[PDB]
Formats: sequence, structure tokens, C-alpha cells
Amino acid sequence: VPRGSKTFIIGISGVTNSGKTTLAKNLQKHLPNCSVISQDDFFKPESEIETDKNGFLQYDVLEALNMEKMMSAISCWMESARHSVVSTEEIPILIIEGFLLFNYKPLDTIWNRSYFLTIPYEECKRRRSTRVYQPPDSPGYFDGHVWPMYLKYRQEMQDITWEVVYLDGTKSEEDLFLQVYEDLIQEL
Ligand SMILES: NC(=O)c1ccc[n+]([C@@H]2O[C@H](COP(=O)(O)O)[C@@H](O)[C@H]2O)c1
Ligand SMILES: [Cl-]
Repeated sequence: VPRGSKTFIIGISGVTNSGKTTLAKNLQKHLPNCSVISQDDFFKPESEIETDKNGFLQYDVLEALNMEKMMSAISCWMESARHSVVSTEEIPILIIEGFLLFNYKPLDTIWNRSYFLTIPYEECKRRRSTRVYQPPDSPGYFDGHVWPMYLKYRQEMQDITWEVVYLDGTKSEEDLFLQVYEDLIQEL
């Protein structure tokens, strides 16, 4: 059986501002031959984003994202992964991280492991206000768009077809890194 075509793909989703991107990065520096793709790199330009009845920019839905572009990026990684180990098993690793991964049906069978970072409403709001997006959050954007769209995502995930490990995002960076690392090494 020829080597080189196997991969191990990890999804890290979760609410906005829950430490997803930092978790991906901490895992990557402790894992061999590991890449990270970030869903936020595939948002459409603000000019292509729709606006709802109350004037809120619609960013927190899959329509805001070029998911075909993101698939193409995943495909590029897979082709590179095939040549990452010289012939003479060492299985290349991809971490895909973003707030809206587990409702996207074309990727439903891609995940070898799945983690979902959670933080409650008040702490999520507080964290979100310390961060600057481009475009910036409008007044009342968290309540008017971000949180309702998050709750919509969680209901969409009620009929998911694979196991998800839910994580407490109020834990420290190191705590979260160790928990996931401890689980991950057993799956690899
Ligand atoms: N990256 C962008 O171009 C952009 C623009 C406006 C809002 N956002 C926000 O990014 C959030 C998702 O990213 P995080 O999970 O890193 O918070 C969404 O909740 C969305 O409101 C991103
Ligand atoms: Cl798309």
C-alpha cells in the first residue's frame, strides 16, 4: 500500500472571540508537519455583504464567506501534503479553524476530530467589544446580529452527523491547549 495520501484533519469551531485562532496556533507549534487554515481569510469584501431590515451587515452567515475559495485552499494543502514526506507512517496534519465550519455540508465528512469552543453571552459580548473588526461593529451589532446568528448556528448543529468535543472557552490558553493536546495525541 503506497504512502503519502493519508491526512489528519481537525476542525476547531466555536463562538466568536472564544480563543479558536490562538488554540490552532498553540497546537500547530506542538504538532509535526502541521498547517492552519483560518476561515476569516475567506470573507467576501464589504461591498458584497448584504444588509438586513434593520440595517445590520450580514457577516455571521455562510453567505458572507467564499467557501468555494476555502475548499480550493483545503485542496491546495492536500496536494502539498502529498509531497511533504520524502519516500523511504508520518501523516500530515491540517487544522481548519473558524466560527462557521460545522454547518457546511460539503465538509461534513472531512473531520477526523472536532472541537467547539463555547463562552456565555455576557463574557462573549465583553470580549467582542475589546476587539476591532473591519468594518467595525455597529452600535447594537452584538445583540442585533452576532448573538442571534450564533444561536441559529447552534440549532443547525442539533442534527449534526459526527461527534463534537465542546470546550469551556473561559479556561486559560494553556489549559485549553493541554486539554486538546491530551485528547489529540490519543486520536493520532
Ligand atoms: N474578517 C472579516 O473580514 C470580518 C469583517 C466583519 C466582521 N467579522 C466578524 O468576524 C467574526 C468571526 O471571526 P472570529 O471567530 O475570529 O471572531 C464574525 O462574528 C463576524 O461578525 C469579520
Ligand atoms: Cl461560497
